[PDB]
Amino acid sequence: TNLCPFGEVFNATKFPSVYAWERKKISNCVADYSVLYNSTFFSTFKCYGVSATKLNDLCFSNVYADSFVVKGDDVRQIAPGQTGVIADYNYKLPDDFMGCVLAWNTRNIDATSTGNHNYKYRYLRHGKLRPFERDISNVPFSPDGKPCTPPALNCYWPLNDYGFYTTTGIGYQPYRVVVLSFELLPATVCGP
Amino acid sequence: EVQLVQSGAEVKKPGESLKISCQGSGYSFTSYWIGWVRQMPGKGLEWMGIIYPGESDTRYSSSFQGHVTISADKSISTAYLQWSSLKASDTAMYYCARIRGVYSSGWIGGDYWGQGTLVTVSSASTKGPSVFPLAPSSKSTSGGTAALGCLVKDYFPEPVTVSWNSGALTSGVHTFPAVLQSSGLYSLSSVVTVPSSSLGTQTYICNVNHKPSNTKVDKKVEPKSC
Amino acid sequence: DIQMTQSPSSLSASVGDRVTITCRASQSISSYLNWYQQKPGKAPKLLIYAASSLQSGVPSRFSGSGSGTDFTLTISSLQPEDFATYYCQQSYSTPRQWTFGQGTKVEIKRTVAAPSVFIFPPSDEQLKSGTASVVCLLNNFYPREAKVQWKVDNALQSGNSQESVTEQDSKDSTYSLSSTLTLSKADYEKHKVYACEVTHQGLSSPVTKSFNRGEC
Ligand SMILES: *[C@@H]1O[C@H](CO[C@@H]2O[C@@H](C)[C@@H](O)[C@@H](O)[C@@H]2O)[C@@H](O[C@@H]2O[C@H](CO)[C@@H](O[C@@H]3O[C@H](CO)[C@@H](O)[C@H](O)[C@@H]3O)[C@H](O)[C@H]2NC(C)=O)[C@H](O)[C@H]1NC(C)=O
Repeated sequence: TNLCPFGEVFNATKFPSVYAWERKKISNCVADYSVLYNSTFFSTFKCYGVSATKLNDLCFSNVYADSFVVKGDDVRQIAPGQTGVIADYNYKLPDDFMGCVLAWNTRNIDATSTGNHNYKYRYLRHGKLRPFERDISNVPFSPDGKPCTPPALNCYWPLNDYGFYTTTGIGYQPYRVVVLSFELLPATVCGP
Repeated sequence: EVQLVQSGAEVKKPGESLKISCQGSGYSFTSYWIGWVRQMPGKGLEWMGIIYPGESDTRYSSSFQGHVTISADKSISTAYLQWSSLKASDTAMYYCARIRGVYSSGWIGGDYWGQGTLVTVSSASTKGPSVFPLAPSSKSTSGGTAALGCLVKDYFPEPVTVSWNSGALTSGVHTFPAVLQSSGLYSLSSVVTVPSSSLGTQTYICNVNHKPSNTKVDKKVEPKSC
Repeated sequence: DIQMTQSPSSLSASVGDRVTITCRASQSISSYLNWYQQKPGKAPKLLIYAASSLQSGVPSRFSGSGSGTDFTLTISSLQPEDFATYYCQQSYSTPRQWTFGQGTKVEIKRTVAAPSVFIFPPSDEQLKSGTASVVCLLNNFYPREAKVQWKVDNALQSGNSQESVTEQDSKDSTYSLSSTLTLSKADYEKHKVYACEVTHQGLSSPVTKSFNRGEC
């Protein structure tokens, strides 16, 4: 009966850092994806394994929505087959992903003239993430893998800050990102 | 219900510090931006800034950070606005307001508002009013109707209230907004029109209460024989 | 910076009228436009957000339209509780640049009513204290625009009076106005004739109320 709560995801007040990305399960509801695809608003709206404008014709077992912020130049890493600090150490899509990646510029809500440094990303890690893996640890990193206690030689804090200012070019501006994963294997999320 | 409750009216001298507060209840205080709005006397609305409690994130409007600090203590669901050195120009009504949220690439306005905190900043000191009659005479009658009143002069700070005949007389009463005089003291009048025939049968008393000075005055307004 | 300009600044209307108030932004603010209502002494109330979304609890006779630089608030049928001041506010920018329009006051239209004019010499009690306040009352008039000038021994005064005006009466839709001339006792005693002269749309001729000092 009830409509899927895409508004609570896309219009949420607070989005997380990409290393601490958050997931909402969407189930047992009617999804009208034209609220997404019939709008001109997204800077990125890329689907994999599925056509955006055909979503209202399909039923899925579940839909997942993953939310986070990255700078504009990093949105390209939120795709199957990419590498880079974001895809490798923060948020990884599988090569055979079925779903859509949506992103939009949020300069006036996530940046400020004096600079917003609260959004973070992981830049050091022993090994790449598996697809949809999340790592929210904050363990001092050493290249030899041995434990270390900052401040010390060859010991590094693994998270770094984005610095979001209103005055930078768009590649450095903040973008909110929602990744919709469509699960096939009884369907609970259907178009109208 | 969502409620924002602000601290009470303030009267300060220039150069003094001041911290006013707004406590939210009925919703998740750490889940909404909350901010402050100034309304100077007779003027419109101005954002001063917003804060997201439980994150470290204060966003000031215009040049307000140079004169005011916005802060919050999530542990008691309270937002604050504070000055280190007030100016007379800080005299205004201050509102706190909850920001409804965002959508797409911009913001929503304030969906719930506090009741307002009046702040008066002046070098003046508390003073109760002098109350003088505005007695009806042949110069304040019009077609069988007489006007009479009381002049409530030279008080500080606002407000004064005036009633007539202890509240029994309300029809036809006009109590004017106070004016600030060049002395720094306020003045107002309260008037009422009544049948001129009633001047010989009904006693008229204005009841003046200036709570900031604990001054309460009854003044009988006696008809003039002229 | 984004300037918000409302039109008109003041509107006189009747219960039942369709009322339209416009708001112009100095650059595009997309849909991030809010409308508020405020009554004297009370906090603002959000009516409309996202240019056209009605806030919960607000009557559907309020509607908003527009995008980009031009926006409209419409009240399909004005009701007694709707006389108030309305503000727009853009929320497109960062909070550093959020701005309100200057307000539009919606007042009650009624027929023209001339003021009744009354004058009060200073009380002997006040004169004992060394000051003389002379009060001129203009009672129950419409519209609000009025001119009061003091004359002392037929000399037009300026600078020594202050005016106060009531809010519109909710029951007869009129205004009242006081003008107070303030002199020291010594100055008051240097002159004989004290007069206030009132001009108003409802008066074919200016009305003067006067007295001679000491005539009682
Ligand atoms: C995120 O929020 C925006 C703004 O919505 C308003 O704010 C929200 C916080 C909620 O309180 C909403 O109830 C409130 O209206 C949502 O906005 C809008 O999407 C709808 C649906 O696509 C648009 O309406 C449609 O417009 C088309 C073409 O114009 C018509 O054919 C349809 O019949 C329908 O009227 C609406 O214009 C649009 N509003 C704005 C200001 O852009 C948005 O959908 C929401 N995001 C999600 C994912 O739900």
